[PDB]
Amino acid sequence: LVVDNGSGMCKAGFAGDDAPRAVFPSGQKDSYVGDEAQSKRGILTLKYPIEHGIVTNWDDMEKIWHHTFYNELRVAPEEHPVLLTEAPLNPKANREKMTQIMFETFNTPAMYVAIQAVLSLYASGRTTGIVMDSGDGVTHTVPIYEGYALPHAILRLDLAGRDLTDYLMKILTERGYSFTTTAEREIVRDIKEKLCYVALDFEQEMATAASSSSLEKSYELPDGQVITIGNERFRCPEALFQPSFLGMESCGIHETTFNSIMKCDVDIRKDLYANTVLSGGTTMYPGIADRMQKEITALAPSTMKIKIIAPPERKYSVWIGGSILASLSTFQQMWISKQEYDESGPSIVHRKCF
Amino acid sequence: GMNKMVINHLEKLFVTNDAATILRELEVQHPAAKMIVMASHMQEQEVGDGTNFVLVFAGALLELAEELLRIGLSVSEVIEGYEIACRKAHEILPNLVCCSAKNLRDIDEVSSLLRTSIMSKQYGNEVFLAKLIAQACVSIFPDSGHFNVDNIRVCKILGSGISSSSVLHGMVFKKETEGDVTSVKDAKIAVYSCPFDGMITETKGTVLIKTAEELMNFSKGEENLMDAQVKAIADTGANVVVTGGKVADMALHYANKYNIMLVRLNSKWDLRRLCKTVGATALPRLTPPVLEEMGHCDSVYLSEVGDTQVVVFKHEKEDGAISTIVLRGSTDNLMDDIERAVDDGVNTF
Amino acid sequence: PVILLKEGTDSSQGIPQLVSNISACQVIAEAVRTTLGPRGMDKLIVDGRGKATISNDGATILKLLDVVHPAAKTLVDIAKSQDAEVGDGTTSVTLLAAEFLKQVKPYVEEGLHPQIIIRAFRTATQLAVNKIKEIAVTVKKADKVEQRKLLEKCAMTALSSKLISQQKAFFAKMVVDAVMMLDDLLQLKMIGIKKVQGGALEDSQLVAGVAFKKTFSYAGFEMQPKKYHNPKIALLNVELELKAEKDNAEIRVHTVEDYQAIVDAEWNILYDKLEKIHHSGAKVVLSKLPIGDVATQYFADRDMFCAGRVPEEDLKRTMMACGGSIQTSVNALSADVLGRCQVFEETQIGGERYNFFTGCPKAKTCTFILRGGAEQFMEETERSLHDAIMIVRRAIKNDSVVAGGGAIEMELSKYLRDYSRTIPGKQQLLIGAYAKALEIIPRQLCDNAGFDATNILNKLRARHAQGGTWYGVDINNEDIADNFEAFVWEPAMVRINALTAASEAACLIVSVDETIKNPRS
Amino acid sequence: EWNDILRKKGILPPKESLKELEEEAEEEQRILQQSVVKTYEDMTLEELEDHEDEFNEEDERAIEMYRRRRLAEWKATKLKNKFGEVLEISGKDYVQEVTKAGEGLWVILHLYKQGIPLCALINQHLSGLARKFPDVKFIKAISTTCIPNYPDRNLPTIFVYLEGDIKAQFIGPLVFGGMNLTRDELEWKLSESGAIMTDLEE
Amino acid sequence: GRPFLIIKDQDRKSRLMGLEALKSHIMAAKAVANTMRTSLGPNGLDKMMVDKDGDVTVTNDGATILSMMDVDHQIAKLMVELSKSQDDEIGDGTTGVVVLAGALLEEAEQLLDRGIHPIRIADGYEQAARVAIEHLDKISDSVLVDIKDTEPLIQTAKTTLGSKVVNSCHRQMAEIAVNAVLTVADMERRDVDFELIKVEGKVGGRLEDTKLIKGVIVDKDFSHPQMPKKVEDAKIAILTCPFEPPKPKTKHKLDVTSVEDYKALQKYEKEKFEEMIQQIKETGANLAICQWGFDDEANHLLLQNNLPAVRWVGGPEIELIAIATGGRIVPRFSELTAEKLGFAGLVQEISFGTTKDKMLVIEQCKNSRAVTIFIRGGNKMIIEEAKRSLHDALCVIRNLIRDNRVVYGGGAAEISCALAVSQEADKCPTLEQYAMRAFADALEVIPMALSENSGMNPIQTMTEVRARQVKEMNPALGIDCLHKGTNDMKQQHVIETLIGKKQQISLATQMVRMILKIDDIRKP
Amino acid sequence: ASLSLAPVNIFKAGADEERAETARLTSFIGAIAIGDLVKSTLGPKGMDKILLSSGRDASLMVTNDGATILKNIGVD
Repeated sequence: LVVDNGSGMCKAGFAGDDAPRAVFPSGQKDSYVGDEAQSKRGILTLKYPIEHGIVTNWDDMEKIWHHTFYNELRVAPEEHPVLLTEAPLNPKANREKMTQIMFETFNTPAMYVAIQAVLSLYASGRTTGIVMDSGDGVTHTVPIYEGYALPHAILRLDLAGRDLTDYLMKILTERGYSFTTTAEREIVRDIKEKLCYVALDFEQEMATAASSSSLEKSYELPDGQVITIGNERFRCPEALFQPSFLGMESCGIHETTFNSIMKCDVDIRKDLYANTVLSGGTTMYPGIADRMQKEITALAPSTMKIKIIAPPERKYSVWIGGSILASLSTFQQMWISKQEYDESGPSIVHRKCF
Repeated sequence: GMNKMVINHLEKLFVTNDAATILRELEVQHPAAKMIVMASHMQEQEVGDGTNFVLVFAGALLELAEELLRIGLSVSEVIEGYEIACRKAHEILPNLVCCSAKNLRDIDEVSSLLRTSIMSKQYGNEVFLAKLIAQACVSIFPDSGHFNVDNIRVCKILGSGISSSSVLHGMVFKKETEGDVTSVKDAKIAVYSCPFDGMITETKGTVLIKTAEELMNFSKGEENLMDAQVKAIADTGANVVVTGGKVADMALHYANKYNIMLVRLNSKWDLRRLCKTVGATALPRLTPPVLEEMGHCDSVYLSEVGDTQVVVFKHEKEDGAISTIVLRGSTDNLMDDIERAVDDGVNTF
Repeated sequence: PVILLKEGTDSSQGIPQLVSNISACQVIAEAVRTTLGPRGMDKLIVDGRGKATISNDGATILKLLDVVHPAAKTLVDIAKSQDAEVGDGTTSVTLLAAEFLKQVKPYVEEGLHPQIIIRAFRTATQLAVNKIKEIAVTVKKADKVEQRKLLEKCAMTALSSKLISQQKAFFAKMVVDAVMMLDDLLQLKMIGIKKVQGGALEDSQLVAGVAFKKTFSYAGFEMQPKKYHNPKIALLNVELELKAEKDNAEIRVHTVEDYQAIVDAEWNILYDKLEKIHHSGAKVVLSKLPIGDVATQYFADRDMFCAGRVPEEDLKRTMMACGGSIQTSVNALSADVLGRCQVFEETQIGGERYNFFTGCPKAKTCTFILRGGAEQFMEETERSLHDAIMIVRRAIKNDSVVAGGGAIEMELSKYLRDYSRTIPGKQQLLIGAYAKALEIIPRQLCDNAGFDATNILNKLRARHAQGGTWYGVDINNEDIADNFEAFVWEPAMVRINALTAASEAACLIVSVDETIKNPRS
Repeated sequence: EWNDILRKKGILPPKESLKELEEEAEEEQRILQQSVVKTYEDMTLEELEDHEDEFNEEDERAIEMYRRRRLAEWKATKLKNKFGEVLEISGKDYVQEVTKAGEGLWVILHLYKQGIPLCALINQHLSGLARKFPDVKFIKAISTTCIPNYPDRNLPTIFVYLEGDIKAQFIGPLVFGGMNLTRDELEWKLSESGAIMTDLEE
Repeated sequence: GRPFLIIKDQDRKSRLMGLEALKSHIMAAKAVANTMRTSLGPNGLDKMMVDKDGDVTVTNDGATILSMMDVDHQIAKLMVELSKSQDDEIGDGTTGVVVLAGALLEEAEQLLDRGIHPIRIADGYEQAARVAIEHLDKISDSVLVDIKDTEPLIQTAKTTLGSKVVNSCHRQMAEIAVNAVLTVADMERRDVDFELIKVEGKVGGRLEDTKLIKGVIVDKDFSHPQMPKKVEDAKIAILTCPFEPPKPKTKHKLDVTSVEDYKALQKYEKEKFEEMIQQIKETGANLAICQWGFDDEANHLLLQNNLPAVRWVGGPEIELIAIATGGRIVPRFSELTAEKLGFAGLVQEISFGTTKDKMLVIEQCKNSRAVTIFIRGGNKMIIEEAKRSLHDALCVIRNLIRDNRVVYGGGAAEISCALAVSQEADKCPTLEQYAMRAFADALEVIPMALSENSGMNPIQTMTEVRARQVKEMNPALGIDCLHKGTNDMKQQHVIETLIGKKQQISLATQMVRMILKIDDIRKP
Repeated sequence: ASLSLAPVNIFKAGADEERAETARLTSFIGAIAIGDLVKSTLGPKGMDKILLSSGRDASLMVTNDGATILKNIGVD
């Protein structure tokens, strides 16, 4: 079972597969008998119970899980160890609650799950390096050393690409034709996914887009118009970096990353200095990498060096990490199985020791 | 002995002559080597000093084993041979016990007793480290409880030669107070475990304002209630305030109004050991405690120790419950080596 | 079979390593073999972001340098230990270390054991410290003005082997008047410096009061009076701006009259704070927190100053200067909590506007206005004056001073070799090598000055064989003279720490047997 | 472990490559060992004179065929041995041998002025070469009567002609300078012209 | 021993040390100084250059040229920094000081090949700068400038505009600059902040149009374009808040629990609007000066109220309007009264005819404090050139606020200081005369490059002028700046600053003393 | 004196300079190019040209006066 409840999707294949066989959209056999038609359409009706990186409902998840691999994946999990994903951060309460339902309705032999950041780091082929988890709705910092995520080192910041688009449309009223409707929100996001790059900085980009006006790109779109002088494009990333644009004046994300690295011992930061890979969710355009590189280089001592890593595609990265860990051939040493579930319940999960 | 500079795959330069520390640094992939190194590890756990003795003994035993089994012996008979010799040693070694340490209390007594284990370490002069370690250990001599290694702390400070080092009965920390006053003697200590701001309820609490007067009196009543709480705390006669949670500035200003020392720590270990050495308590609320559950200290300072500033808790009676050692060295690795030597001495004691 | 350890190790041992250690150290020293000494030389290193840096005290450069070797890192750490302990001469301490290692090469190649070697260092250093303390310099004055005079002489010494040796008297009296104006608490946060482009060294000035950079100001500024022969200062840790109350105070009213009442009442709070400030009778309102435009408009109507979101260091220096007290709420202002000054004005100085306070009775802090022609030059000056401050703070406790010119090494070597006569065995050999390593230093100084040392070194031996003290080397005259009468004085604690840490590092380095590389996963 | 799992999934590290090169090289090294015995009976033309140490069986079909091909080869090669003395034709006829010299026959057109040990030794070497290769047309003469007032500082210049096309050039002593120059080196150069197939160390 | 990695990554590690490093320094610095030669002082040319983004900018304001270069060597960046320092100090000699530094290091490289420690050269340069500045202060003449006499200042600015294309008109700019300085100066404090002057320029027009306006210029048109366009003397008010109903800066949720609440709010909205109208109409001020814009209801009401106003006016321009009008700042109608209002001299609307820009000027009948300078010319290059030139002129006048801020320039000061340096140096022992003579030579470098730039036969020119000014001593015999004979500068009267040349000398001496010391180098 | 290239590389990549008549030649070649580009159209019997963009629908506009002509072209 390489099922992985992603940000909004669940993808079911096997560890050895190159990809999951089925998707989770939240009439193949539906004209022969119709037995699974009702079950799958009912499961389809149920919604995604995960928001902002924390579980919010529990009955529906098991409701969906039952069907999703009892009617198309055709697998008995009693004869299988289990490997799912989870929301980026939760206290032990959700973990030990999910263990109860999993065992009491499936009684599967063993289990192990990990934070999505670890899966992404494995997919990129790293066991080290902090990744900027710029997820939807909210972003987080997860410095990974050797694979395990530090419970004392996770920082959470409320920035979102939705917020960037909203702030753009908060300064698109100053552009004349504002944009607020569903179609207008969609076209703002479309233009953002077309061009909101970073060259170096706000004022110097605006000068070269207004004094010489050589950064203009005419929008010949059925849903768009030539209303950008090169300002609004670059006006999306700026609030991504400088908080006071949005009106919530606080420290920069770079500050949060720098502190989350400095609080640890300097030596291990070297390894964190090594890769320092990134992740999407709110960032898709270049100019991010070198800009944040130099921006944190201002915060980084000249005696030490820093690296920036960003793969172009990270869509099944958690799935790749899961598939790799399923074949790591040492993760079974950390399986939590019936031998401990029926012995101690959820207490060992709580780490009664230390 | 001779020090063995080793560099780990994490690029930390370990200048180690401690065979236990050496093996901790060593990365070996021979399973029998893993057997032997873990054996030495548990040995150091039980005793601590001279882990290399076990190594050399096992090596000599194994080479003799290779010799005898190359002669043509079988496994069993010679196994019982070693075992009989071992139990013979088991019984005969106690007969060789020559003397027994007495009273573990006279300072030169314990100094000479521990300088033996220290002498396996740095050779230039152990008697100085012997004096320091004896002064530290004897001061905290348990009567009916149990001596613990956590009852002794360590304070390394980069600086001049090791000769300009001493011991301190109390604790030292790398912090600077937010209090406008610095030096208090016979201060009254009110340890707090709760966050120092206005106690924030665990559920979302929302202010609901309807009329103007609600806004008008809001800040005034808030600061007055804060002043009431801080005044009630001040009424116990406290001269310092200790807390670990998030701090609020209004409290600092009020403390200035009352000339109150404020200190914020950062480690739960620190709070626990401070309560152990002063007898105070971890108060879950800001409410003033009673005289019984507080800690009393002879003098507290922010004393400068060589162009490095530290908060110091010193008891002039020098009784306390935990003592730490000030260390002055030109390099960190010298600190590490002396620290492990002191570890050997304290395990000896 | 199967290999013991992980692949990627390295194992070189024996005399090979020992020699291979010493040599490395030597390299570093010859890189900086010309800096210290009142001649003085300057380097230049550009790395990474292209930031150039210039210095003649080696600790800074070596920190800018990035090096990976146990011997090299040990040298870096002992140099930083000397730096943080007292200060200047870090060049000299690294040179002395390399001189130790170079002096004892043959013993490493010959038959000798590290035990005898290290005990020789320990005995020699013990005796050197005893000699230093026994013939230390005492003035028998115990007077404030003579204290300041000696401080000025030692400050000129600190600026010797630095870049501003011409202005040594000027900056020396400047920093002495700075420090003697301070208390005996040795706090070093309170003497911050505000650096300025343009102007020469004599144009740089020390402010008795407080000068800080006038930060960004909103519209309506400069309407306030720019001169007050007796203003009053109101330091604030409170924010003045029309904002949200606590981010959770939700309105749920249904009558628009109450709505307008709430708005007007928020304005009432604003104007209440304004009136409370106004009744204080003060004219200078500063703040670490943002100040709204309406506040400055009111102040212009009320004809008084304004400044906000200033860094905390600035307000704390101001609090220590004016003798006032920082407030947090506007509800508790008194006639003595506020700050008081004798003259306050904003001035234009070489292309910027600063806020100035002077005449305060509470003279307990100062700030430097530096006028320079080069950022490299400016930061070299700031670090040199910081060194002078450190020297002064060490010396005011006690006049543990040593004359300049490097003759001190001649007294040290004279005493060592004179002592190195009765001791038998290779102990005497090691003490003689230890003495020659010391002997090298002023030859290092003077050959950089461009003239022979051999004859003057023999003259030094002759002069010191019968009781000559600190008859050091002349610098721009290439001769010999007593630096105690030439009035270039360095602290003795410097050299005591130097030789103690040098013995430390020497015995440490002599005391290794092998090394093991690891794969660096 | 992890690296090989990477290998199944990705190719981000390379470590399983280039292990086919030495494999194929060793395969060819073992393959090329049968060429010694493949043509053992196909090279020597004295094996008939090597009776009682070369005979195991005679099939008389391919082996008499080998005699037939061998004798055809021998008659073809010995019908061409007509030379061996470098000859001195005159400049009057010169046009008739620069062009009418036979197609398919190499012509070593030597030009020289006698008197210098350079030219004398070169003439000696080519005359001795004529004793070995009587299938090569040698020409020697005085360049003055071959080319009018030819620069005497440009001798001895070796010419290699066939069908009026210059194939190889060796102009002046700038490529033959030195009494140390020898028999085999001249033969080597003329082989390098493409006329002769032999072997030499250098 | 086999070589081993001591320094981290010695593979990409490049070291230079010794005399060769000084050779590299001197060669690069001589190349730069000779690069920056042909713009000297009162008469020269202008160097044109384009930067990374493709912008054409040409001037003899040397600091800009050096700043806009993507140079490679460090010493050149140091030169750029020195140029910026001198420009922000005075604003003239932006190339004079760098050419002087180049001359000093020419002398340094000559004496270096003679085998002497650089400390000697630095000491000689420092002593020579001491002597030169001391005599330069002895020779400058005090200028008695009052509030009614301007001719010496007019000639000062006129001479200052030499080699700067703005010398086309060469006369009116001096007058308008002096008038602006007088209007805006804070006499008692001796202070003039240039943030009080809105240095503006618009392409087109002519350099004759270079004017000073004794008031403020604003670049926003009517909120009601149909409203009457111009008003004579008026009364203004400055409101820092829009015309929207007062909503607090705290998140507010106003419930509406009844339909009569809806009626109450829709009535209170207008009631507030016309209440604001009545408030502002009562005070009698003709004009309203706001910052954040407002709603069209206010526009039509003022159309029915005939009371002019503007909106979205920026911060600094708001402040300047307030400064010029003499009033105070009114945050809200509570502070609104007839007292704090500001009286207007006259206000009018222009559009520059063919252009579609709109721009309001405020010219005051009563006393003003903030003036405005406008420019008309050939292109943005012309506009920026005039802006920077006049700005440097304002810096010159601000320096000239005091007396004795002028000495005869045009190169004559260079001859005088060189003569004094030689005279003092000759009566000295050895080991110093060489460096001091080197400084002297660096001093007469300036007149040599001056004569070169003018195209005059150099060496004979300097020889004859030196003989003339040696045989009879005066500070006014410099070489021809107007190139028409009459080298007696008591006729041409090159009238330029004292502290400018003194600061150039000090900066050059300190900078060469600094560069002399960097003898060991390290690059990656 | 005029020399700014022989001693050392005082320029980064793509940075150059020209002091002597070379600079004048470059400027005048550009100016004469402008003139012939424009003098072929002046007068009441002046002539006309066509301005064509590089790609992107090939913006076509006919014009006689040289203003828009000098606006569109990339002058160097």
